[PDB]
Amino acid sequence: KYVLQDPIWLLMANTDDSIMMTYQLPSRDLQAVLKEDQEKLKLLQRSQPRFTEGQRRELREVHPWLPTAIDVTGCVYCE
Amino acid sequence: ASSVHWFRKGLRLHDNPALLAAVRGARCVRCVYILDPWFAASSSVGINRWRFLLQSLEDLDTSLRKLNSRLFVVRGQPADVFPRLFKEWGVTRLTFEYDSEPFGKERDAAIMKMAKEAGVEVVTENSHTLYDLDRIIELNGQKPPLTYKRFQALISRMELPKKPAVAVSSQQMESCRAEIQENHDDTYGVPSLEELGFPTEGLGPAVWQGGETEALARLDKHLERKAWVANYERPRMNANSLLASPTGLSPYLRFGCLSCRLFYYRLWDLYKKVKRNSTPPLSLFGQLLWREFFYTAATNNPRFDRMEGNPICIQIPWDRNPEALAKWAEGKTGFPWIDAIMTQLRQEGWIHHLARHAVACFLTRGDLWVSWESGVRVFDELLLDADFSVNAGSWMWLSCSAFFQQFFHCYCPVGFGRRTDPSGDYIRRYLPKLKGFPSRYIYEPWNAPESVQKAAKCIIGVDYPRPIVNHAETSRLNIERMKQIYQQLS
Ligand SMILES: [Zn+2]
Repeated sequence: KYVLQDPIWLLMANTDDSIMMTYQLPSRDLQAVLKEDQEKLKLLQRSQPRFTEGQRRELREVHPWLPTAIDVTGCVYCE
Repeated sequence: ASSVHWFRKGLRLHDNPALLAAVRGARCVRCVYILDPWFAASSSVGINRWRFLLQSLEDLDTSLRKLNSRLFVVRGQPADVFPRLFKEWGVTRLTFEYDSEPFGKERDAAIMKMAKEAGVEVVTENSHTLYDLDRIIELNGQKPPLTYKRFQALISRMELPKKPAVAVSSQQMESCRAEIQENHDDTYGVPSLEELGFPTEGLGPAVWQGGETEALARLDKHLERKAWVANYERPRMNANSLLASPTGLSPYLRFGCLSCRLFYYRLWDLYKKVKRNSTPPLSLFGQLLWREFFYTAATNNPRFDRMEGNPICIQIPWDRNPEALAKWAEGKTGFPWIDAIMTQLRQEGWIHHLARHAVACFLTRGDLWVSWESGVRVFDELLLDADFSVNAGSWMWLSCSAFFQQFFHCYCPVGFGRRTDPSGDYIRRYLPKLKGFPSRYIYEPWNAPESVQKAAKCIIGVDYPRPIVNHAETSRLNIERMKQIYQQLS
């Protein structure tokens, strides 16, 4: 007899029927949650990946010098 | 000369430049897989990958039986068993297939330090990949290609991948039956799922049968007119593509049950014959080249599978929400297109790469803003063809965290299904609480006339999950957060 356990993502989560069957995400404000990202980013933008001339050039060949795939209002099917 | 060939990947007798090495000078040799069934498995949810591994060893054993030998699964750690196995067997040398991935390398090295200081010889062939990955890296200023475009360029300028070795030997190996202890199965037998701690009652035939034998048969089906046309010529996305193909090869490639090179020089040969061209577009080999890319982009990157500490991953303020990650992982997002991909993944162990894209989008950039490195964790236990480099590499791109390729709009949790499979055949298959729903409503059971949910034996919020979020609502906000990370990005 052996019993393995749930993986970490379950153990760390309340997974009873009310969460599984009807938990909802919150409804928020844009400019609130926007600003917080800025602050964390100021922390984060340390590693930030940094390249050099040899590397920095290859992105122009694959990328628009980038907002291309994201410069939109929603995704593309319900907005 | 008495040696030992160690299996980890490369679970195959064919194209094994490492198993070949061991046998040439040898008097008598023995193969090994090393496992501590007692602690090997991480969770109750990872049955498919271990079942695949065990059928693989079992096949290896069958094949090695026809050589009057057998496979030796050794319980223990590649650190505690190796020295003992040295003394008990007086092994002159060790052969194993090169593992590129950072942690394997370290482990492999510290096990080289051990064999040298114990005076035992070592050879590694790199037959898990098409190329010697290191050379791709040196050819680029001893740094890894950052884009697929540059990756492609670099390998067109190098040699061609080695031909598949004629690995296997009979009358020159089959009679190396020097020692034959019949206490064998009791001590070196292939573990069962129960030793690993899995319950195997009520357990059907594996959708993805393990072994080299199933792999090679699959290669042949893969390369026949009907499979060729449908996969390599007129590729179209239908509800049928979502289904596990009898010709699918990704899991076999991951375990090494199939040689990526053999696959290579046969996909070439078939092109040469059918198109009458002996120099095929690079994109023909796309599924292999992307696997190579990643094995390359990660080999010198200990943290390839983590956001922070990874030199090529964009750092991003992902949210924590363990309940969200759980609902996703379980297939209870309340969005039938997602929930059914996640359900298939769990039962069967494979999903289509666009089912992957859709599911990776919903969790990261699209709707829940949860860190991709968590998706990688969930797939590491669930997905047959996932591994360190391939699984994380893929997730970085999908979430918009890496620069391997051009980004692309967020698939929709409701729309991208009903385009792909309008019938809803797929959803009814994996979510049978939703059988009696019309395809019209089915991708969105919340905005479907109440009468139906009453007259469909499942009502929303009671028998099936109410929608985690609502798409437009939350997707309207993450896209701006996404632009923000990119606006403020230098
Ligand atoms: Zn949408």
